[PDB]
Amino acid sequence: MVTIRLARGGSKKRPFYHLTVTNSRNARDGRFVERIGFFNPVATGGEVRLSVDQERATYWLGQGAQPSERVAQLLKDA
Amino acid sequence: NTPSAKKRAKQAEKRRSHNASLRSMVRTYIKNVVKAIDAKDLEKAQAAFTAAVPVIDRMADKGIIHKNKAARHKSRLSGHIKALS
Amino acid sequence: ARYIGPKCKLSRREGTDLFLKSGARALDSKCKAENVPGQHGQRRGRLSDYGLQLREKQKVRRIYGVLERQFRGYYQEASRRKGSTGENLLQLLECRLDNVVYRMGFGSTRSESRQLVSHKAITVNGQTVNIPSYQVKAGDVVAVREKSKNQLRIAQALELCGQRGRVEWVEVDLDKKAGTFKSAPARSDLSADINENLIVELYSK
Amino acid sequence: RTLTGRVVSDKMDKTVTVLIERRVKHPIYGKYVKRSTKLHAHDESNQCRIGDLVTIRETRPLAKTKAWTLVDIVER
Amino acid sequence: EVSSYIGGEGHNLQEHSVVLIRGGRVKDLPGVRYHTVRGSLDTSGVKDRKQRSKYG
RNA sequence: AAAGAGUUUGAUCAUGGCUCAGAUUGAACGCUGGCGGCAGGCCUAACAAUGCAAGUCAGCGGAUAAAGGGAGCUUGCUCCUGGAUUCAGCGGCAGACGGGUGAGUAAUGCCUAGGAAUCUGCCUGGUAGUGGGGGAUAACGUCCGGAAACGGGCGCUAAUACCGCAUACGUCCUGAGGGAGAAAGUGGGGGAUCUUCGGACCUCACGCUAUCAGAUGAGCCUAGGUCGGAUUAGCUAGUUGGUGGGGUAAAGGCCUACCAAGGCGACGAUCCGUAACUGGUCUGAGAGGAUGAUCAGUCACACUGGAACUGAGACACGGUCCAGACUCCUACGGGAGGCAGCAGUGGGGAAUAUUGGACAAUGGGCGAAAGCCUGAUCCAGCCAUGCCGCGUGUGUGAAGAAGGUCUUCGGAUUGUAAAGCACUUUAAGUUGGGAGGAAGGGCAGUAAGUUAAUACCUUGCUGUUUUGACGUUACCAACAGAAUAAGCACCGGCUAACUUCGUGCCAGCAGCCGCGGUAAUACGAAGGGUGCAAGCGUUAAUCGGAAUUACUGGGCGUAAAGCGCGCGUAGGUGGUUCAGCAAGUUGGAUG
Repeated sequence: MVTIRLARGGSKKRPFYHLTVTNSRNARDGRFVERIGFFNPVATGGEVRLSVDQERATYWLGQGAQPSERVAQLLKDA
Repeated sequence: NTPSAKKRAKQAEKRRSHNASLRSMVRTYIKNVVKAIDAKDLEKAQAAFTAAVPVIDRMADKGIIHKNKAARHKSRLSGHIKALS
Repeated sequence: ARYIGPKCKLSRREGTDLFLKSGARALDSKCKAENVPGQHGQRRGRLSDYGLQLREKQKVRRIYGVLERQFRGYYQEASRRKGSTGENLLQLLECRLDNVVYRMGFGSTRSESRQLVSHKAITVNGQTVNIPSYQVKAGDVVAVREKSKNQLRIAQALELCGQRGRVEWVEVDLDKKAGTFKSAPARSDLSADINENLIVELYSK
Repeated sequence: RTLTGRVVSDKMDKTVTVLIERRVKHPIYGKYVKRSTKLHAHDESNQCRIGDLVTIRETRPLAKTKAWTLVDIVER
Repeated sequence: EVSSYIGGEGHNLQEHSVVLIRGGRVKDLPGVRYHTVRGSLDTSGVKDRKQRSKYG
């Protein structure tokens, strides 16, 4: 399935995610098709929590891409 | 050496035995058309080609051969039967 | 890391004060000073360039208390920022948090302004910073946390604000013991015993 | 969409061989050198001659080592 | 099969020892290129102005 | 959004080498033992003990023969209205991904640009369907061989397993007219009827079939680029083209049969050595030079070699078969195995870690979901291996204590120091408090839009209650007492740092110049300190300085360097004018 899921950037105990659109057969840290915007669970003042770029997420949900379960519960933040 | 891989090797032989039958039955239906094209029997060319085309297609739908392999035989064999004129 | 140990034996070398002492007075009387550190420093010769380039790097580096790991990185953030790296080297050493506790005057000298920020007594903007390398920005309060106020050598250190001369790029409310780093200095507000560009001369040999 | 070469062989049935000269700059010394490509094209009407200036376009591979075709003979 | 120098002030590498060698020529000795490092077998003496040495 | 020093001479200038200061590292090794964070960790050689891929009850058959309702005996007890609930051999799907390594590969592997003759499960839109039968077989029962593991003989039985028949435009072939080919159920609910409204029937969901377009993935082709060697110059015979056939998802000498005699090569074919490639990395002022650990894209391999099967996809790392080498179990009958997964071993070596924790997060795999898996991962161990930060109380005063001295016998030397403190106690210690990594999940109410029967069931939002963190806490706050933390290399030079005491061409030093043969600033030392510091030194390697391979940017009368001279093939280069052209050149745009 083409899927939309989170990729770990960041560092140890300070996670950072990317909302990649990948193959769902690739590894979760490499070989994506695009990156629609990030997600940051340890954001504080000045740092955004999500930048989720809804014109390309609309294209890929149009093309039949699957959000995972958290990316699905982060596009319900609109 | 895990019970899941012992099961796949065991049931790929059952499918190797089964699918060898259905591939073998396709080669012989194309022999009889080719032997009737070689031996110039136009009246037995259509006797075998009307036998073979239902068997080429019925096996290509269950995936024993490919549906482009199936169309390739029917296009080439019925191109030789029109060449018997 | 800090240089520790004997601070009488420091100031003979380069020549001046360098403000590394213990109480309420001045420079150079009770430690019988007229001479040189070394194996025999009773006859001299050849006070020229390279050894004075290396006096000039090592005079600054014993005032402020850096080692050469941090100090060479201060050369990096001079040559990265635009214009006048010799003054950029000194503004970076003056925005330093244990330097500003000295320049505010809440601390006695820098090596008890280093040890006063480190024991979590200085707040910057209502917090606790205990790194004596925290570069302060133009318009930060540098206050004192309210558990170290009644310990008297904080207040007993506030009197040579008037006797060392006014610094005149901070302001400091002595009632709450809370400064305000008003702006960075430029190279007319710093003492003239140093030769700022002779550290840039000590870089490529 | 088009390369243009001089025919340097005719000797194959239905196949012609062109040389396509290009002047590339040398990557370190900067001299503009001549640099050659010897392609095989498909003349199905079997009518290009050694010395012809021809135009070839790229097609699907017609033989092993033969994947260009004849477009149009420019001059002779 | 090389010749190494023993840079102590007196050693005990007794004819089948198991030295580590390292690079570095000794300018006086013609045709040696290596030093026996001092501390995979033996170090002894006073040295006091150390490595590679012993430790009072 | 670019610095040079040292060294050929009695001195000189020049040519030229060596040596050095510099930055780096997957580093080793010598010296010590404070911390934190974030990283990184078999570069060498292979053989391996012992512990990680499996989920779905929607297919039978076992087990339970619910507690319940009884009955008989009477709360011991078996059969039951009913018979629960929960657990494994078929089957779908996954195992082709994730994870490891870099042996092979000098080229279509990789990079860059483009192409056309194709396949692609799951996913997303469409379009048309899912009608009716049949024969087996595994479990199981049984027997035989075997000590067992395990094989191999009969007899039963099921399905979404398998096979015919039926139908089919939007598919295949013929492209004339025509011929050709699918599928499977299950689950939740249901008012009217056919009856044992078991079922049919309606309707939902998950499926299944045909197909078209997409998305993803893959396969193919072309051109250019891609190490050193000519002390490798010729290589090729399906070789190179053509046609006929075959084969492939698909183009194709991919194969084949014949015709033809071509194809590649001094712009380096062939052979030989070496080597996964790239983004990058390291140096550099740039040009370049060196290199491909970590991280990422591609490739190859999975003990060594050959092969295929199954599948949408493999010629398959915890798949099959065969051959080989090796290893193991044996009751000699018969068998089994592959850490270049993770941890760990022995081994090699200068050198590189724990037989750890959890699926809590983010993936991935099956599932309708609950969930169940997962050495991916998230994390904890170990290690200065890097890098960054931090840690060892006073803006003073002779009391110039000693101990360490020389007489400069007063002086220099510890030279605006202490043992007193009014002393700030974080970092480590103990204690107390406390976030964030948590989105979701059961439930039981509600609204909604399917639906025909908004009946119901399910689905999507909603508020209620309940619940799940491996790290186990970061962080904050108290109390104890200065208490628990300094070393390493140099000191003749050019390092604008520099007495002596032993030793005397010995012992020894040294990167170069060189030192040492009786006062030693060069060797080995308490009179006493310049670095830079949880480091510090020396080995190795890499580029730099090197204008010392010079494209930027060098030389050849005498320092190295003009063939002994011609003539000439390729090549390189070419006077002048008008025109055209538009490959180099140049400008802009687009990808």
